Amino acid sequence: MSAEHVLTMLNEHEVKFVDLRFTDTKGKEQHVTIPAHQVNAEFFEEGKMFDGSSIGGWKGINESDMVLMPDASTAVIDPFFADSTLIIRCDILEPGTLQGYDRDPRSIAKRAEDYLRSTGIADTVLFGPEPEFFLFDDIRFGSSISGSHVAIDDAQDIRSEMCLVMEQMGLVVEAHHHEVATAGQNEVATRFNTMTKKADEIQIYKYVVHNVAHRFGKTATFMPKPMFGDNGSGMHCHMSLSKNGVNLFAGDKYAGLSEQALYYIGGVIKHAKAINALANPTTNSYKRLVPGYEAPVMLAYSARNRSASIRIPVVSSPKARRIEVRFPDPAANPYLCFAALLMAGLDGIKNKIHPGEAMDKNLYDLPPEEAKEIPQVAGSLEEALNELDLDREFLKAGGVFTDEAIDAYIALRREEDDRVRMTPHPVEFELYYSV
Amino acid sequence: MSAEHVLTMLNEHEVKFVDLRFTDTKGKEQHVTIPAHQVNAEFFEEGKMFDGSSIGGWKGINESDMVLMPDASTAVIDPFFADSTLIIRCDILEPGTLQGYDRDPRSIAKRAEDYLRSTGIADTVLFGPEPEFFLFDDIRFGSSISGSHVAIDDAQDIRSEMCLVMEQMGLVVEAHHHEVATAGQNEVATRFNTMTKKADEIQIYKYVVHNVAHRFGKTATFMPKPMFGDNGSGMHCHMSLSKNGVNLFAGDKYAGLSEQALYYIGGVIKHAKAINALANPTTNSYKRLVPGYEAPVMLAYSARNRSASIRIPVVSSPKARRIEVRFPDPAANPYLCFAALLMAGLDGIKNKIHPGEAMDKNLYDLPPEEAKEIPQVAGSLEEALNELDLDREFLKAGGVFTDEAIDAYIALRREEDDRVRMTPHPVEFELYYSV
Amino acid sequence: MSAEHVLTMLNEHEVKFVDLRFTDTKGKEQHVTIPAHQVNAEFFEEGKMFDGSSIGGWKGINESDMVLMPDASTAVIDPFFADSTLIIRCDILEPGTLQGYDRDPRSIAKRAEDYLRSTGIADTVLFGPEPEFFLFDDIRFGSSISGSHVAIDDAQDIRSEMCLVMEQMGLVVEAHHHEVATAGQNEVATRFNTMTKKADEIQIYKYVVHNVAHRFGKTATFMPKPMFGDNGSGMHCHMSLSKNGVNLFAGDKYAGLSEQALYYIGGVIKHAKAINALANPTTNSYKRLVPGYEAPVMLAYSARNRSASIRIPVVSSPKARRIEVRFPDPAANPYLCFAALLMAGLDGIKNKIHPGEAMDKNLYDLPPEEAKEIPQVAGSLEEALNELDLDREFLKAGGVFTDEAIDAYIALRREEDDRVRMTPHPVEFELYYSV
Amino acid sequence: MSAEHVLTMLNEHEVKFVDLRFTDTKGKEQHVTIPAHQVNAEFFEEGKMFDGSSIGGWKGINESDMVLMPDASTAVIDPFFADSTLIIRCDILEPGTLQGYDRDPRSIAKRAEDYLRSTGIADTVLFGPEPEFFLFDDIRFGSSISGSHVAIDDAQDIRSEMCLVMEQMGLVVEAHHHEVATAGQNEVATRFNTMTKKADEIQIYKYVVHNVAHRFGKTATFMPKPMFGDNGSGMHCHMSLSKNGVNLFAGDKYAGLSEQALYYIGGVIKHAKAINALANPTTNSYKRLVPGYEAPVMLAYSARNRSASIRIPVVSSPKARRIEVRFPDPAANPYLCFAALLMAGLDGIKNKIHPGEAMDKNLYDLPPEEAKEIPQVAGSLEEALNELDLDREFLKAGGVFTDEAIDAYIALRREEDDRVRMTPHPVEFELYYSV
Ligand code: NI
Ligand code: NI
Ligand code: NI
Ligand code: NI
Ligand code: NI
Ligand code: NI
Repeated sequence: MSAEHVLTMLNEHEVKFVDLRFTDTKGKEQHVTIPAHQVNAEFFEEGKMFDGSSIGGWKGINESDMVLMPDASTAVIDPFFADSTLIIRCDILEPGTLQGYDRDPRSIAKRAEDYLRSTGIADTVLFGPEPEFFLFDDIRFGSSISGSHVAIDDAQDIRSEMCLVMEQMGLVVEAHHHEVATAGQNEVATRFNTMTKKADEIQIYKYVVHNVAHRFGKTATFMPKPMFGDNGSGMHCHMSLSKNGVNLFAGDKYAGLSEQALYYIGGVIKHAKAINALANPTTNSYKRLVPGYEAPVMLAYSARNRSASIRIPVVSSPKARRIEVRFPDPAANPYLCFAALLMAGLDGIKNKIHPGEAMDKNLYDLPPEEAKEIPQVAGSLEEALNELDLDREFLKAGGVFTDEAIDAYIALRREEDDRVRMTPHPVEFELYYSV
Repeated sequence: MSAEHVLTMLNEHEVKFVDLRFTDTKGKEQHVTIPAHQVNAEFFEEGKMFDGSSIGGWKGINESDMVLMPDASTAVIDPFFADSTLIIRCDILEPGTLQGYDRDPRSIAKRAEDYLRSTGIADTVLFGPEPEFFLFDDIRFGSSISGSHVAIDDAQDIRSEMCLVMEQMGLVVEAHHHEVATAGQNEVATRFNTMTKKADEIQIYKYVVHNVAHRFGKTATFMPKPMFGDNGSGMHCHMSLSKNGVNLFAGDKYAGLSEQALYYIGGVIKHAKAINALANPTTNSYKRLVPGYEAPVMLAYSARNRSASIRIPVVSSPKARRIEVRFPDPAANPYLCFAALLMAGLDGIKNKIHPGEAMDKNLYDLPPEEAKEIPQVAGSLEEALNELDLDREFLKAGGVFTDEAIDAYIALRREEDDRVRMTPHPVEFELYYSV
Repeated sequence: MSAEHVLTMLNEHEVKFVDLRFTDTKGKEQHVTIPAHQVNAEFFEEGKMFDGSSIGGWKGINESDMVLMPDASTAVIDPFFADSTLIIRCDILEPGTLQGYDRDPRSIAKRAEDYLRSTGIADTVLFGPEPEFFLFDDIRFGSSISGSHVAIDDAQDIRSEMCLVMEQMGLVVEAHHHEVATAGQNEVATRFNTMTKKADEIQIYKYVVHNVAHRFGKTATFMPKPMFGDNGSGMHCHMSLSKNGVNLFAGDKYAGLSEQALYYIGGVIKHAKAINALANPTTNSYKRLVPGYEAPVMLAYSARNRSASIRIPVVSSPKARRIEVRFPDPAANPYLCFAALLMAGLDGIKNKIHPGEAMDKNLYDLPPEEAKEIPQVAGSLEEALNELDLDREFLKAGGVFTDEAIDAYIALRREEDDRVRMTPHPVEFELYYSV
Repeated sequence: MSAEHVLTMLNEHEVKFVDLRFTDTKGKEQHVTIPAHQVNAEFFEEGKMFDGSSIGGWKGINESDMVLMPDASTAVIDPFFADSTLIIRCDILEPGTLQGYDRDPRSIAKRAEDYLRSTGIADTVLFGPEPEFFLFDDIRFGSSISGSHVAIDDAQDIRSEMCLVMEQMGLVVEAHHHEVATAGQNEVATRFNTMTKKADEIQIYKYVVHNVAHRFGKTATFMPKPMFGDNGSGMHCHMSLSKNGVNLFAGDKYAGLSEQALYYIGGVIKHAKAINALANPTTNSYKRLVPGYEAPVMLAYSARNRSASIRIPVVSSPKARRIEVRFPDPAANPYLCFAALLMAGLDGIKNKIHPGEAMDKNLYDLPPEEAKEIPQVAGSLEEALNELDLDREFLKAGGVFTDEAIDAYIALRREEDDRVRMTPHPVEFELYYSV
């Protein structure tokens, strides 16, 4: 899809505004709105000058402005704006060299895919994530200097009309798994795409979910553990690799899974805590990664066991042979999370890392001399951030991740880890006020 | 009715979503909604992969996913959904063998009917149940750690428009017995069908009742005893057996009832407590099965007496000669309840079990040496569950009920029996607080 | 599809009338309209008494009334009637024995399919015909005692809205081949079905075409040669045979065509003039079966040559391997034409009749010693009728065609052949008035 | 633009039909309409099987069916069809090799552009044509065996709404030159594109013009000389060549025109009669190519003279430096005409053919020894066809034009040349009836 069709869309729909959208390192979606008459054919080869004071690494204290370069293939009319608006996802570029910014998640995902095609291991990667959310009727939260409080108060029309709006915005939905045990938790299934296209689709997914919940007087949250004792929100990711139109993950070994797939799983397992720094970036994210029942915390693979973090779905077709990693949560930044998973898999393929043996029939039942032995995902955000700081190397292959970008990301996550670490919590008043 | 007509219905009505519905062992109705463009001709020969974490036996800790195979003959447009939806009832199948799941109520009902046709006793069975419900204006209930509470606050338009919606959804209604003594209690009469078709119709019946009551700002409940001292909600079941188009229950013996019918009643009477485990599955269900006036608790048959649990209606036609069992309540799972009743009757026919003699003129008036002698239905849910655990055999004939399915059902009922058993109740505060 | 769903359709659509439709031996579609309140559940097991004075064999001078037994699976709402009408196709049955009438085309097609399944050669037969029609702006014709005259005066909306109405009436359309050379001639392609279902679909096809052309102020005709020198209207028929879900026409011989398929072609070739009596039943039909260019008159098969009457389409799938016979015209009676083709093929399979050799590169170019040798289709309606009278045998196998039915059909065709034979024609005034 | 966006367009606009359009060798636009539900993702990688009995070379008497492969980037909603239709231009491919048909104009244009990029002379070619048409109020014509006749009877709303509909269909209009001298003649100016895109735009241009004229009760014709003595309809073509984003036609020689441009003009001049066979394909086309005033018949170039066929527009920008050839008429087939012009220019560039000297100040004033010397365009269709038959070579470079394709084109043009040659014309009755 080119720019000429975008101008044709502008004239066709009588678009008044164009909303240029990009993503922080935090994963939040930033936008600049320009009038539709400011969009010309030349606008797609210079972009728009932008002031980079966005939170995170973009708050670099030496530098000048950045460039918003739109991707014309991502244009879609916004369903929620009263004045007809055309949404375009943009990359952040350095104004001089006109190259992708080092601290841009979308540019990093594009670099990861380019490095994939460069190494010759595969031609493309297919990602299907399963982001789950919570729908609440109401919620009030706050934390002043004299205390804290939170209070959450828990239809088919909302779910169906979410699916309708998602299909308006170019997503191909194919199910909707409302859950009656742990009521409130929903998940819409969508079709697989490549890495950066699927990350853009996740951003659209969250936008639609939030706004449709708003219009029905509800509140949706992609927060990994919004509520005590009830099951948390996860985002399982199915990965496949394709070269010239055939799976590299289809083979003859365990559960019909190929040798390259086994090294992919080995690479994911080895770096899973550095990955956890990016796939599980919040402190809330580790209140659902606690050892127990149905918790994706054991770093091993099994088609049968459902305590293993890496699952191998059984499909009656060799053309659909993928691996599902289950520890990521929907609070991740899709670009950074997906790039981290891809680079871990590529480092596993490159170094012939063997995962080991399938943990078919060994759940959290605490085997006498195996519960401690099996690798686990990070236990807290500090541990994941420290392991990322130590294990930068697999992210730097091919120049996808800069040391400066990783440093800025880690500092930005730490300034929230510390705010959580130093406030006193009401459960500690319940337990330790008298003590 | 085939799949081609279902695709034609999709195109005709401009259906946007398809709602695939199945039933727990608890009897609750579960659903998965898929977009209408995901429904193709091939969809009716592979089904839809489903994650079986539903409550009950389906929470089996070894196993992988199940298959939702729709029954195209059960397709009906949903009247209550804003976005046009097509409801299809589905069976749960094991993905490999592609056979009916052992813990699936609908598959069990189908197996029971198949065993009926296999034994050669009859060709088909006709079930007509009479589920009664309560309409309330409002209700608030709850039970915290510091107490409990319940409060229930008690037109023709609602009843008539229920009947209209039921006839929209393929049900053939033929009466509506609002009751002025014990106000609030309603019942819609519908036409007889075979076992599994009638169970599907009961599920539609409950769905329509609940949602129509919702839209008028009321609350309907199929709970056997929602309110003290007032008469409880029952579900009387008329059974008939037909072979090549003639009743096997029509004859020349008592009240024009045939010998095969008498053995059917004998088999129902013998196993009536194992049946009670399935037809009366709640602890509330035994607050209406208390000995007294108009309580269907005496295990005997009579055309005249109305304290006998098994009634023989008098009909001026040999083509309508049935037996009515009156102890079941609308909280039963229609598939399991109907399969249990059919298998008890078939075991009575197979073993030539004679019921005995009609209790024509012997009510609850406590005869000097007969009140204790006459068999009674179970007195509590624990007694019924224990008798089911001991009397599995009649359910296992022909492989309809698996030991594993019965075990899972009993455990699932016990986890609620125990929750009821260990909470203190406000009437015990009224009676025993000072004591 | 059963009768209960038909009654549900009556109540759902608020149907006022039910139109029971059947087909003459001439192929014309007869109907009886009854009020919708005359349609009850019992109506589908006694039919409707009918006075059989219809033209053709049904005008039997001894006999009493016949029975219209509806096929509930053929119910469809009529798009053209102002008062909502439900169309149901009916069979004609003998009132006493309640068996299919011997002179009923639909009953004959059902008998042919039953004989197919009986012989064990195959399980089902798939027919796809390609009926072509002419759309004219106006036409006036007539023939009095003092002369004769005819005058024919030749958009996308009509074609598209024909396809829309055909898909309303249960047909699956998949193309529309308007033709610019020989303007006026159209053809809608539809999906393959079994014999009698496809014949019912051809009747619906003609009904829709005629009425949609009426509403746009046009005139459509399925007449094999309505206009001089311009190409005539044909109805090519693709046949396939399936047993347990696999083609019997897929193999390894010429053009990937199986041995059973070769005997099918041999049987069609041997009896092609007796077939022509039924597939080409009009005298007009032999003004397009004249030897020349693109005329399907040579009784031979070839994947490449297009002067052969039997074509073998090349398809990049073994699951679609069929034979196309091209001599039939849309004036045929679909039931009788299809039954004749099926029985010729079955007699070829039964007697191991070998077709011979493919005529790949031999068109009408008149080879020195082959133009006379190759078998041809009948040259006139009298020749075809005489060959049918002599070659009854292949039609009588399994009792599908009665001698009495064939005799009545031949007499009914002859009374029109003779009317054409004895009137003087204006071209004979042009040629012979002075002579 | 890809296929996925086309399916999204199908769902978005609620498209009912898809109209697949291709072009004869005569230039006429053929179409096949399929229902929108027949269009799936796989439809864009197999196409649609088509019966190639179209007039011209496609009427090849040996061959089987062809394949319609749609170009998803050419999808546009049809403004004139009542039932929402999506137009897609298709290529004709050989079913086996799945390569472009040799007798397909669009495939030939694609081959010409591919050969352009292959030779390395330039990277792309920009064509801007100026097709002129006549708007008439009414017209009646005919030619029977007893005579002939023609009668033509000659607003801003029509022109403006033509421009509106053209911009609906993706064309970028930028003027509308209604002409008051020679009333009736119109021309819409549009923006330059590459060869095959501009040819598709010419087909859309003609479609819009014809249908908009229809709806206002007018008749538009792109016929080079519809009316006596009044100026004829032409189609001037501006050519430019670009390599890596810069004109090769911009330089320092005559009128700021580069050396490569001069060889391009030389090549066009040398082969201009073989070109005339394709750019001026009708016999009417040579009633406007008669020597005289403002007739583009002198084969020479000049920025000032307007009797030269090749003009060099003066533009105040080196980025817009093109050559305009003025002899082509709108009855040409855009693909074949443009491919012929491009190949003549490429043969001129390849062979260093020098055009000669500019004919700045030498009009048709008949110089004493120059009127005969200067090369002229063909004087009749027979002369142009003969010169094409003799001068095939420049068209065959790179395999763009097959000998078989050229032969079929020439035969197809001759069968119309001969029909014109052998009928007697009313002006010959005016001149020679008494003589
Ligand atoms: Ni998952
Ligand atoms: Ni229906
Ligand atoms: Ni009752
Ligand atoms: Ni054909
Ligand atoms: Ni678009
Ligand atoms: Ni010009």
